[PDB]
Amino acid sequence: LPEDRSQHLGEELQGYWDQEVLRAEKDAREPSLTKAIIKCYWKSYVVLGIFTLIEESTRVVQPIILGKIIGYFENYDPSDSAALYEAHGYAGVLSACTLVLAILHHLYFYHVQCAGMRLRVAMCHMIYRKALRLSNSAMGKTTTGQIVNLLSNDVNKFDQVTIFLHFLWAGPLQAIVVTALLWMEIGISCLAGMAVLIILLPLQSCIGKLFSSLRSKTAAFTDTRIRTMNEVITGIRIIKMYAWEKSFADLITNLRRKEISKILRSSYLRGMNLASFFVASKIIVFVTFTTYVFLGNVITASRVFVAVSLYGAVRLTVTLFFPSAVEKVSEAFVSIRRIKNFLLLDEITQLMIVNVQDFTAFWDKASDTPTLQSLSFTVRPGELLAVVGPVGAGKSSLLSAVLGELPPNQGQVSVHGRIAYVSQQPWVFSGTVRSNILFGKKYEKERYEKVIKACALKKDLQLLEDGDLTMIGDRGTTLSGGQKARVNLARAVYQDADIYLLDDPLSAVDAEVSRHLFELCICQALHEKIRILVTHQLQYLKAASQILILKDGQMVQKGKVGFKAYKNYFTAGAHWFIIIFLILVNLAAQVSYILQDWWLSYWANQQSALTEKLDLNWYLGIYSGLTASTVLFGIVRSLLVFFVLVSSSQTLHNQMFESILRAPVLFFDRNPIGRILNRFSKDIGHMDDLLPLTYLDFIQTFLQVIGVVGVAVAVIPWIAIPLVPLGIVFFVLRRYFLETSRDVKRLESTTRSPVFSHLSSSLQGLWTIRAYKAEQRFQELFDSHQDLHSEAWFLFLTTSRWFAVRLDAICAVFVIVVAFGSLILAKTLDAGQVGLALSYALTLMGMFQWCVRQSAEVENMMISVERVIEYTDLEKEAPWEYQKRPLPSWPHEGVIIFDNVNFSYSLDGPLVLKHLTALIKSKEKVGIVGRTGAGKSSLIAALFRLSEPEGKIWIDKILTTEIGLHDLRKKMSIIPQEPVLFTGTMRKNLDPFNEHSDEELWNALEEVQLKEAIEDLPGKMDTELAESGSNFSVGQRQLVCLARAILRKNRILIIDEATANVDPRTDELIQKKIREKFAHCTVLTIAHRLNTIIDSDKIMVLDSGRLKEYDEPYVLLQNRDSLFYKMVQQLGKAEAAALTETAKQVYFKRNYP
Repeated sequence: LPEDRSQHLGEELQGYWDQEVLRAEKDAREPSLTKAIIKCYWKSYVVLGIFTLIEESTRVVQPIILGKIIGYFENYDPSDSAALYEAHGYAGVLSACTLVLAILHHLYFYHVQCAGMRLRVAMCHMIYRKALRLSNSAMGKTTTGQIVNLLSNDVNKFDQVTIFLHFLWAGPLQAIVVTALLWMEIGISCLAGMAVLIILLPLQSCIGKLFSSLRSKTAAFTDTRIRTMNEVITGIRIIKMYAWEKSFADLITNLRRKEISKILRSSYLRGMNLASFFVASKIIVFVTFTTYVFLGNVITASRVFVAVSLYGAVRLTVTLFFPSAVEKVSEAFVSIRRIKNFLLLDEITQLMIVNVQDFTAFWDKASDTPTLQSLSFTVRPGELLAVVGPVGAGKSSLLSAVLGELPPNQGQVSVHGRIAYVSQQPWVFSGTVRSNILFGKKYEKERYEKVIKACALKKDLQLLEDGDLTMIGDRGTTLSGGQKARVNLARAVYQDADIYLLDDPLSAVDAEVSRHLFELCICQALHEKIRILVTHQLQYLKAASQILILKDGQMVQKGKVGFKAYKNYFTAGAHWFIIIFLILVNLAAQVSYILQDWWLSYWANQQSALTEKLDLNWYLGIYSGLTASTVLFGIVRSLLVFFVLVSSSQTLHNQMFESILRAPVLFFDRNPIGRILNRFSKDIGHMDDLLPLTYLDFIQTFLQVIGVVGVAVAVIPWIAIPLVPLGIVFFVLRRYFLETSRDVKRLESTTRSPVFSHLSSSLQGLWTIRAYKAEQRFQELFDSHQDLHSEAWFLFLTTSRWFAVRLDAICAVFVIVVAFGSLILAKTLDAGQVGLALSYALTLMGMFQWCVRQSAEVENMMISVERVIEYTDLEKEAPWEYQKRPLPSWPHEGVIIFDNVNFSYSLDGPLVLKHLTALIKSKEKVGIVGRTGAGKSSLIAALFRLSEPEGKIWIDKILTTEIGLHDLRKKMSIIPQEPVLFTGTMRKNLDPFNEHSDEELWNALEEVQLKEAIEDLPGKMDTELAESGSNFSVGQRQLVCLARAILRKNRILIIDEATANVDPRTDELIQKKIREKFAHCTVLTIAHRLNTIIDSDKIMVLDSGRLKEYDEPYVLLQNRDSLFYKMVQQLGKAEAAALTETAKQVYFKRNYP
């Protein structure tokens, strides 16, 4: 609608803000953004205030009308037909009050949401209007992320605050009025219930502090676990090969033990919070009527149940809404105060020939020296002025000065003509690349085509699939530098400006293209224009008409889930005895809750049957028992639900973690790291923190809903007949709304993000959009994004409002049926039972809506539980230990036989190794050779059985398929291509089983010469490492890998060649260490750098997944037809000469031996 469009709706508030700023200047005081908001929207907040006044009046009138209805029974007389009509009258008014609430909520729900959205949309538009105008100083104080959080976080307070604001007055006032009326019903006793009721607000706030502290404390463990988990998932392939999987299992379980320990305490503490809301009503009424009866008053159905109903009105608003209003309105003023600051940062103050007069400028007046100094120059159309000099000499600052970004400290600049600007860092924004080029000038294909050829983009329009109608991201990330660079030139040309300011734009493209762009675009096409070019191409400099040389700024020259998921989530937590006990505690909580109120109804009726008097020791004693049992089972329920469901989130995490460890490497390939870790972070996070509270709050409310209906059916059993249609209506209605609502809910969630991405993109482009005088066109584009989301949000509002109004309608009908159903059956039932029925029915509205709401949220979050469940079901690698276990001394010799070995990463995948059949003799040194990308390392995956091979692999005649995976994996030793240091201690990275002597560790660390860094580390070997060990170089990590291999003494060594990540001066040193140490080992090495293997005893060549050659390297090189000879020959003549020399020497010596 025209009144809610972003442009119009914000523009008025910008008007009010300017007027407040003008007033504040005249008043010589600071401007207040709150006063600007209030003056703009007070006409809306006043009508919202009236609705709260009316709503709270009817919510207080309802109890007093209920008193009149019950009064019909306390003096019942079947002859008084007049009294029957009068009782029907109040039942009529009670009915109206319930529908008036249903209508007021129906109107109030709409206007409050609109009142909030209007303020949000208006503020966003002002925030953007300001962002386009910030002086370059202010970009130094703020950051794009800090500004974007104004839209993402801080403005999103306001459309919450508009809900609660009027409770800051309606809450206090309603407490007074409800206290005043309770003084009518009860007298002084009302102060007892109110004393408790106010004491709840300090207690609930205090609990909030303990929870916040515990919540803050636990976060450290969570982050510790997730980081450990992330390095686990990332490292899993290497973790598996070292068989360190036991270590991380111990580590994570320790971290998870501690974290759930904190989560249990925090969750119990929060269970006391929800328990309070449950029992609060029952204690308030206990203390009130206990004091009332000690003061000598008799209990009678009218006064008791009118009072009970009045506490229901004030209790919820004083304990729930008003504390929420003080919190959220406080967050409003924090946010408003923050936005007031942003709106008040320094603003740029902009006012054919170009002329410059002798000028000095500071990017910061806090600088001791200028950034441009004494500069004066002039240029006019038909010239090219170059700007030349060192990096940081001021070259780009000159262009900013002609553009007007840098204001003068002295001297002045003046120009006439349209400016064009091209930044050395290109910028491109969400749109078609044609749009990025047209920039919103009128399209002319006939000349645009000339630009597209003139800017040589036509070639790249062949690579763009949709050509120039391919969309480009808001940060250009899908384009390459040379493309987005060429895109900026294409934009600049089409704007067909008069003054071209070019910040070294062509260096992004090759010289031939650059000079093609220079010659056609810069020299010929701009020639009718002013041209100012920073460039380092001296061929262009000499083609320039004149040159300015800069130094130090001075002139040098002017030259849904199924039930099974639910069953699992509870059953996983505890034995079914506790869960059955959980059900009973739940029911016992609710039944004792209702029975407390039934006891007042029973106590009333017994009193009515009556000097003689009732024995308080019986009635008031049992009453105290029913309150106590309500309190006990309310607390126990709360704690016990959190126990079972948090206990379950422990068990499901551990089943999932063991699954992931046991999951084959295929799993970590097919699912990227972040998607796995998302389970352990978001989904486990929901299961621990959010989901158990939501279950507890649902079950708490739901049983009261069933409680309200059950009491009404218990007292007036024919109400069962009116209910069964109403339940079918409810059930059908719920399903239909949940089917259609979920789609519009997502739509609102997606249309929001374009608002923030536009602000982000425009801030990055801030000079170019403002250089092109495009500020207001970008405001139009933001309004387009802004009031696109407004359409989606309105459809969500009306969809939700359509459900809510008729959810209240069936709730209103319920009160009608009880109200008149009581009177139609009046002869059969007695005052206390009507009060019990009606005082409960009056509470159904609100709790019923929240019940349905929380129902949806439970079903929603159960999606995350379902996602962990599947990760408990992942297929597993074969057992870590088979029934057979190898001899304790095996492997004796490390004779490895490949026989028909056939391997694939997946059974459904290609066979990357086939018929692979080779003997590796004990202590034999064998190199593995294969073309890059041949899958050469697939041999490693087969030997460590990361996927089960077909055929037979034997080690000392033990069939590696027929032994436990940890037995096989531990006893070989592997040096990986990329090193990994885990953020344990240095000792952990070397010896996580903690079984090696420290003397061995120091020997290893000496043998790799890394000990110096470990002596530099303060804790010695107990030193903590950095994140990923980043304190060590990538080379030093590879030194550790040697250390690990040195420590893990085994007959069999494998190397994956990438030791050139050590600097050559130490790469070669560890390469020698490998030679010197592992002479005791059978050694395999797979390499690209054939020089590294070349001294092997044999080389295996696998260019295509077959063992094409397996022979002495010299004999291979003597075979001039060998692939290895051809490969070294493909390295080159001197390479082969060097390689053949090495092979000849070692072959001769071994033959001369």
